[PDB]
Amino acid sequence: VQAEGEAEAAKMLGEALSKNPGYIKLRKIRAAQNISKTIATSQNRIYLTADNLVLNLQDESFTRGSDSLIKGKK
Amino acid sequence: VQAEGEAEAAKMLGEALSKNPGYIKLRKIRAAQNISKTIATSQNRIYLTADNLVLNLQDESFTRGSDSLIKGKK
Amino acid sequence: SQLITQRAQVSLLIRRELTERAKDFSLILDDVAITELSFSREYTAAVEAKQVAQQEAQRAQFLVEKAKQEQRQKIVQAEGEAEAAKMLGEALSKNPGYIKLRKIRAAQNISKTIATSQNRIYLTADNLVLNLQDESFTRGSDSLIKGKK
Amino acid sequence: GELITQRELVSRQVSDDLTERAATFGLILDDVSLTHLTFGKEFTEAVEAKQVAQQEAERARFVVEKAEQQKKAAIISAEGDSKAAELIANSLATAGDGLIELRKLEAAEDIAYQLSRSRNITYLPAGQSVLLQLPQ
Amino acid sequence: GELITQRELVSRQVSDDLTERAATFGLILDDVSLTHLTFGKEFTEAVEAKQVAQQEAERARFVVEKAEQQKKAAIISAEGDSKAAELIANSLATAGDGLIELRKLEAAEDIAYQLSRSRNITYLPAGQSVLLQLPQ
Repeated sequence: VQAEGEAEAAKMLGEALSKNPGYIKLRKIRAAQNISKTIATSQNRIYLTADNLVLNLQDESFTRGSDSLIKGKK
Repeated sequence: VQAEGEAEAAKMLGEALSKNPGYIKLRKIRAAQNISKTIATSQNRIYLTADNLVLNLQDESFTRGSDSLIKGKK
Repeated sequence: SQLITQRAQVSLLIRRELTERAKDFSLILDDVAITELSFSREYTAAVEAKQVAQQEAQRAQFLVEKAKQEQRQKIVQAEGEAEAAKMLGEALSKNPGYIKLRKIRAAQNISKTIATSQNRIYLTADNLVLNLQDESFTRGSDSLIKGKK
Repeated sequence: GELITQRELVSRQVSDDLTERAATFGLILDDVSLTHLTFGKEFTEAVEAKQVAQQEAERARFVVEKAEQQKKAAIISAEGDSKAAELIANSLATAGDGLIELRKLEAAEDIAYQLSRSRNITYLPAGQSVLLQLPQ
Repeated sequence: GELITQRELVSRQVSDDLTERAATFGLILDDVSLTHLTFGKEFTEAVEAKQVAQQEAERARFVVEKAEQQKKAAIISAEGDSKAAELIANSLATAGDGLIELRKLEAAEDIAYQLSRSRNITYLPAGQSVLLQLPQ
């Protein structure tokens, strides 16, 4: 009975989301929110990547990774 | 009721912006504004990229990344 | 709670039984009255909190309204950044005259204020001037040659 | 519970038993009853909680109505960030890559006018096989 | 609320009850009433807030009109930066790569005349497989 709980929850997460990464990304990202809200209680030494804090600002990497908005450069 | 709030807001952000990256870039960029306005309260060690602070000034990378204005070099 | 709510019943029953308890040994009790009453809190704590929150609901409903309307504050806030976008937008669709010029008045005022900063800047092919004769220099200069740009 | 949902019986039993008890020792207990009385904690306290939280029920019933009106704020800190999207999306869709572009570099200013308040920003190119090493 | 939207009833009830009460103890309460009176906080204070923020409504109604006229400044710190674009764009489009170019290096001066006030600038080439290492 413990883990029919984690299995029917899996039912209704499972039949639920098979279209496109709307909330799976949103939840990666509410992760980015609450995760590193609690990294406060942490002492994480984080080290990062291409376009996270913002600043490939004009390198073509920036703008091609921005033109996902151009439907075709995504 | 908490997160119908984040869902109908998603409605009216969603049907709203499916043309071209006008404000999505503008908001990347008002990000660049307020984000690093508040990086003041931060102590960020930022490290940067091809054409952010301005100065590929004549390298062909500069001018081809500038001739986006030439309709075809964008 | 039923003690607090019906403390009259409690004190009345106490006196009713105690007068007959005392009268057995020739003791006429004119008065028998409860002087104090206590609990831990929990029953009454939740019982109070229910009406606390019932009207906290009201406390924030009119705030819902206040906010419905403090959002046309923001409506008017950012038509400002949108019509400015109109007249920046229909304005510049030819060639990078001022967009470069403004990259470059950036290079001006940006690093004018990098004074108030402590930037450790690190730089690139032809910024401070000195590929002076390397063919990279001269091909990145012959943009002036109409065709080497 | 039965000790005091029927305490009259308990006290009377102890009292008459003790009276007949003292009688044998030449002692007339003209009256006796239970001075003090208690129990453990949670058979004691949980039938209490039974009606405690039948009212905790109303407490939460009504904290629900508080949250109903709290989360309007989460709606509404973003409502206008979204209408601005309404506007500028169909603006520079038909219009083109004008302020798609140029606010990037009204940014550059407002960006690092403030990055000055930061003190360790850095920079590199691309188009090469650019390859980073960084300081302490 | 009902205690004092109808306090006359509450005080009169307490008063006549206490008068008949003291009568049995040989005491003529010729008058009685509720000296002191209060409640909790927020059933108390939120029906208050109900009309508080019906006026907070006007407060925000009118802070809206303040922002209307604040954000002209955001328009107008950039208005002229833009007309200069109007001008020089069609200037050196027809004209060519003259001051497209030469202000780069009236820059070089005004750039590092001021970079002097900075104290850790550095420099490298390209055209090679240039590869950076930097100091502390």
